[PDB]
Amino acid sequence: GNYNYLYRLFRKSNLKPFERDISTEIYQAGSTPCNGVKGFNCYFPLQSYGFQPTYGVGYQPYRVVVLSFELLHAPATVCGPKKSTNLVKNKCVNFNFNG
Amino acid sequence: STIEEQAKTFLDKFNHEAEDLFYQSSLASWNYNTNITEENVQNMNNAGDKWSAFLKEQSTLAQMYPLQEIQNLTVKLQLQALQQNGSSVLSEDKSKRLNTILNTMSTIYSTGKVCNPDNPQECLLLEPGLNEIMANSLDYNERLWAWESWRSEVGKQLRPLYEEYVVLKNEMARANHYEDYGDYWRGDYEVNGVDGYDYSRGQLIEDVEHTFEEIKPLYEHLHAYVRAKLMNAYPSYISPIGCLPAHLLGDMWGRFWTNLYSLTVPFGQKPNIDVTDAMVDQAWDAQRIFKEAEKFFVSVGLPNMTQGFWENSMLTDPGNVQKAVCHPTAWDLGKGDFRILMCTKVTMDDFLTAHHEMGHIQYDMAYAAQPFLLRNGANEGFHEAVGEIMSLSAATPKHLKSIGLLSPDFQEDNETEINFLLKQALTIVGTLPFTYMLEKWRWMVFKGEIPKDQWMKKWWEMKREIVGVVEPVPHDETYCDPASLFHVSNDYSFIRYYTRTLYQFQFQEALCQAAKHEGPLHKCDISNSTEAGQKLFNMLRLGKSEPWTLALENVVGAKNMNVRPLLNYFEPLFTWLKDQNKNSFVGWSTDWSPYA
Ligand SMILES: *[C@@H]1O[C@H](CO)[C@@H](O)[C@H](O)[C@H]1NC(C)=O
Ligand SMILES: *[C@@H]1O[C@H](CO)[C@@H](O)[C@H](O)[C@H]1NC(C)=O
Ligand SMILES: *[C@@H]1O[C@H](CO)[C@@H](O)[C@H](O)[C@H]1NC(C)=O
Ligand SMILES: *[C@@H]1O[C@H](CO)[C@@H](O)[C@H](O)[C@H]1NC(C)=O
Ligand SMILES: *[C@@H]1O[C@H](CO)[C@@H](O)[C@H](O)[C@H]1NC(C)=O
Ligand SMILES: *[C@@H]1O[C@H](CO)[C@@H](O)[C@H](O)[C@H]1NC(C)=O
Repeated sequence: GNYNYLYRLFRKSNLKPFERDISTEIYQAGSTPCNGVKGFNCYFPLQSYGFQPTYGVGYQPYRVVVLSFELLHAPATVCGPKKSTNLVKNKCVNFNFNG
Repeated sequence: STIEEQAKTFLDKFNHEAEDLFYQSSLASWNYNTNITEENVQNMNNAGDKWSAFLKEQSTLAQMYPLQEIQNLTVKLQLQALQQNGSSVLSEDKSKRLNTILNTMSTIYSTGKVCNPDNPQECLLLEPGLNEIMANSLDYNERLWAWESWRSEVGKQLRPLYEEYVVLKNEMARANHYEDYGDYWRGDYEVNGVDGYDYSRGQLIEDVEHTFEEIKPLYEHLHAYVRAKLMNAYPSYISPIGCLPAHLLGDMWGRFWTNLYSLTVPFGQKPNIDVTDAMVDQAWDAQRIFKEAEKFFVSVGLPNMTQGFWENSMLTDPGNVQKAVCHPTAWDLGKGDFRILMCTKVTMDDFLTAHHEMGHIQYDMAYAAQPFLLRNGANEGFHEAVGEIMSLSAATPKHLKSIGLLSPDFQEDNETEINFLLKQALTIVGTLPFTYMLEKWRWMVFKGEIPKDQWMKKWWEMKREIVGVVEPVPHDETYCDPASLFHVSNDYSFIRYYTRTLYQFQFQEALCQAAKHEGPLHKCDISNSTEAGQKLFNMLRLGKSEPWTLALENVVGAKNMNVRPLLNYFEPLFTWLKDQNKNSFVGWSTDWSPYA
């Protein structure tokens, strides 16, 4: 069982987009103060996923990479590669050199 | 903030950690069952102790949330399931005594070895040493010797243990605000809080009597026919007017009558529907058996098995070097892990058992979306009933012809249907009065209607009245004759087989009406019917989230268990038995006329 991967199970409010919460403060589900001890009505936010090889496909670990593409008023410089059609000389051709 | 949201978060944390711990415990039990080794026993015991301690701590923490401030029915159901004390309400000395009594009954039943006096150099255990003798012998005094000697040893060991057991279980049940332990067992069918669909603990006994009063003529005719055939087999022992001798029923206790099919066959000259030789000729592996079962379940519209099922299940006996339990068991280990542990042979019985256990697997897969503590059947009857309907559908000659296992020129006349229905009645109908009599006797023992000095005088009186089976010789109060059976000696409910038997034919009528089958009910096959699978899966997906009355409304359209589908299933056999019992006398006499 691999207990190195965790997830935040509780919080008072929902997250904003692209927010990271790495706080390890005890969740208060009740009126009584937790006072740092995981007693009655006070639980720990991060819970592990006990990843075992014999799990179902809906419980197996999946690595997720999310690529976020934004355009800002600065000049865009991370450009996808363009191709290079084999240069032909001594003929009337339509040339496109660097725009 | 509110109590309900606090309970919901507590249930969420409970669920999350419970699923993982139940997985660890179930995986340890799996590793014990596929590999009987002492370190696997130690790992199983450690995981079970952790699971029980975790259930104790969550039961201790769940009670602090009062029930009446929660309005959501599913949350209230999970909190009701969690807040049960169990044995924790009892004192530590009496709880330890009860656990010790249960463990020593388990050791007495498992390691009970009985053989003939004056020949003690080797002895035979119950499985398979005594089972084969009870199922295959034709000698009166040998079966009488085995029956009386095993009830002598087991009853004289277990009688003070059972006398302590009833008192401790009644003390635990009255400490849990129940009338008796029988009320605790009947509380599984208790539905409270739903308008119209409420079911009471006291309504269960009345419904069982009401259904058994309609069971009784069919069982009387079957008993008369079996009595006449056993009179033909044994000339002088059986009386025309009296009950059947106890040791002649084909099994150790009378649980099933399916070992009397050779003696009581109507038309021996006609062939059987045995397909074993056809699979041997076509070399059908157990993998092919499970793939044909998967083809059956995808034909009705249910989901197919996962890759982890095929990777992680043991569908063949491993060998001599590695020991495993031979009993077929479907395991829902948790987290989408579904396995079958069966030592599958090339027989019809193993093929039907494969369909039955894959029906168990389909039932477990259907409620995987539910929360962890609601991942069960709506009652104890549905879980077995959804496997028994697959055992019904797979056994049909239409299914065997469809998959190619039976010859296309096999003649389906009325005589083969009559003897097949008689075999199914000996398996299915014959266990019903024994089950009802055993559960009613245990309910009267727990309720205190029967004093301890009068347990057996009433019990045989019940068996003559209900089962129509007479004792060979009278037994005094030094015997403990019920507790020689596995379920009663190891603290298991027994009404699940009665409810399973009635729900089986109710589900069969509902799915055959869904599949638009136009013939007899026993000729019906639920393959190729998407709508029958959808009607099944609507109930299957609920799990324990909904009441069993509402689930039965979802399947059959009735709010209560019904006896008419069983009588409709055996109606050709019922007419045939009524024709065959014209000269003979239906019914029995409680007097000592055969033997005492
Ligand atoms: C069963 O246990 C034995 C004992 O160590 C072990 O050698 C064997 O590999 C186990 N079987 C499997 C399938 O792991
Ligand atoms: C009860 O709680 C479940 C989640 O646990 C929720 O999906 C369902 O809608 C709730 N029912 C009611 C009536 O609030
Ligand atoms: C469980 O037992 C405790 C006392 O040991 C009791 O207060 C509690 O009410 C019991 N639970 C239920 C559901 O009755
Ligand atoms: C189950 O069915 C799906 C869809 O037909 C298929 O993709 C999948 O491979 C099947 N599973 C197995 C184990 O064959
Ligand atoms: C089967 O049908 C034939 C003709 O319909 C009849 O003569 C025979 O008695 C029937 N047998 C049984 C067991 O019903
Ligand atoms: C049910 O479907 C399977 C798969 O298409 C097919 O082989 C079988 O013949 C069908 N059953 C009938 C009775 O046609």
